[PDB]
Amino acid sequence: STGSATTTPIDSLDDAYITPVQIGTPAQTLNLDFDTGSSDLWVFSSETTASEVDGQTIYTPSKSTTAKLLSGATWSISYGDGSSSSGDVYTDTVSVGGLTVTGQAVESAKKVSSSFTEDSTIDGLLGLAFSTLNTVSPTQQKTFFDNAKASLDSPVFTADLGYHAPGTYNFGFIDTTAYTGSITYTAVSTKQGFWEWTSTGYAVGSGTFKSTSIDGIADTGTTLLYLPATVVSAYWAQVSGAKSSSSVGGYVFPCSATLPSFTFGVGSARIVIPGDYIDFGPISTGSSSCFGGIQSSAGIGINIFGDVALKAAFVVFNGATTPTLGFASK
Ligand SMILES: c1cc(CNc2ccc3c(c2)OCCO3)ccn1
Repeated sequence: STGSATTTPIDSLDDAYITPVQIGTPAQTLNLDFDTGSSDLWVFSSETTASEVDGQTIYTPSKSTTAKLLSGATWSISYGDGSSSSGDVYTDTVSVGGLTVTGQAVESAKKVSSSFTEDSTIDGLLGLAFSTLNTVSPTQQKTFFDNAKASLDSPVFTADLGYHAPGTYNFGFIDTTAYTGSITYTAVSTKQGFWEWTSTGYAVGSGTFKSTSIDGIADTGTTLLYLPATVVSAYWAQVSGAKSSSSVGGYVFPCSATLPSFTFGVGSARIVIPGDYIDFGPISTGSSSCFGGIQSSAGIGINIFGDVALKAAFVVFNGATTPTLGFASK
C-alpha cells in the first residue's frame, strides 16, 4: 500500500505545516502537524478542557464506531519550546492520504498548554520519530508509520515541504518526479529516538565549503535551523547589522537586508537553502528588525535540521531494518 497527502503551511511564514488526517468511523478529519521529532499522535478532542480549546477541530471518540478506550493508558509530552499536552488514549482507524491503519493509538488531549490553544490551525500532532519516544504509559504505543510499515510497498516516507506553498508527505514510495538529480543517503542513529544524522559541513552564500561533521536531527516539527554557535555566527556575520538579541531570543537582522544562502552537506552532496528561506519577518508587527531562520543550538543540546533546511530538499525517511535518511535537491 501507499499514501499521499498534501501538507500546507499554517501561515505566511511557514511556521508549521498541517496535513489532513482521517480518524474514526465515520471519518473525522483533523489537520495535524506531522512531526519527525516526536512519536505521539495526539489530538484535540471532546475531552479537552473547554477553556483550552479555541477554534480547533476536535476528535469525538463517542461519535466513532471503531473507537475503543485503551484502558488505563495515559500520555504526557513536552516539546523543546516548552509546550505540552496530556490525556488518555483510544485506538481507532486512522488514514493518511488513502493509507489506512487500524488499531492506531489516538492520544486524546485532556490538557494542552497555551501555545496549542492559541494556534487554531493545528488540531494535534502526528509523530514520525521512532516509537521508543512514544509517551504512552504503561504500555508504549507505535507511531502511524511503524504500524503501517509492513503494509507499505517500501518501508519509507518522504517529506517534500514547500516554501510559502503546499508540499507533500508520501508513504511507501519515492516519487521520482518530485526531485532533481539523485538522492544522497546518509546514516542514521536511532539511539536518541530521532532521525539523527551527521552533516558533512556548510557554506555561507558563495563562500567556500567548510568540511566539518555536524550531528543533528531531521525535524519537520521544528520551524528553524538550529546549528552550533560557530556556524551561526559565521552566517550572520555576512549580513550587515545582524546581531544576537537576548531580548528577542536569537539573531535578528535589518528587514532591509538581502540574506545570503546557506549550504549544508549530505555526504558529498550539497543542499542549498536560498536566503529568502531564512527570513522570518518582523519581530513584531511594523518592526524593521526581522527574525532569522538560522539560530544557535547552544543550550538546546542538539542541532536541529528543521523546516528551514528540510523544505530546501526532498527528504526520504527510510525505515528499513537499518534506517537511513536521503536528501535530494528539487
Ligand atoms: C513539536 C511540537 C511543537 C509544539 N509547539 C508548536 C507547534 C507549532 C507551532 C508552534 C509551536 O509555534 C509556531 C507555530 O507553529 C514544537 C516542536 N515540535
